[PDB]
Amino acid sequence: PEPKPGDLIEIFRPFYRHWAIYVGDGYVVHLAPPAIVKKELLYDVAGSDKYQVNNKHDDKYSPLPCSKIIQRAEELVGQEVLYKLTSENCEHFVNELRYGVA
Repeated sequence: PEPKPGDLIEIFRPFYRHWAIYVGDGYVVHLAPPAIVKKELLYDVAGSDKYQVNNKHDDKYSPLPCSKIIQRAEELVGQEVLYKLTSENCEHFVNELRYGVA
């Protein structure tokens, strides 16, 4: 089914996981290569790969208000991130947006 705005998206690319954050209307915000923060269609980001909503830490952490998640995510679009791209970094990025820093 369709993700809700603010949902973390776990993308099962062959031999590595990619993370994105759903921001609504078919769009995810995520770290990609030219690292740049991008707003793209989930359809394009997923591609032919399997993916799932994984609001992993909702059991133990409060997600931020969803309006804050989307606002913040979309604020960063266009910005380079000084750290490189691994699943852990992409995951920490989408986690920072959903839950805050901590």
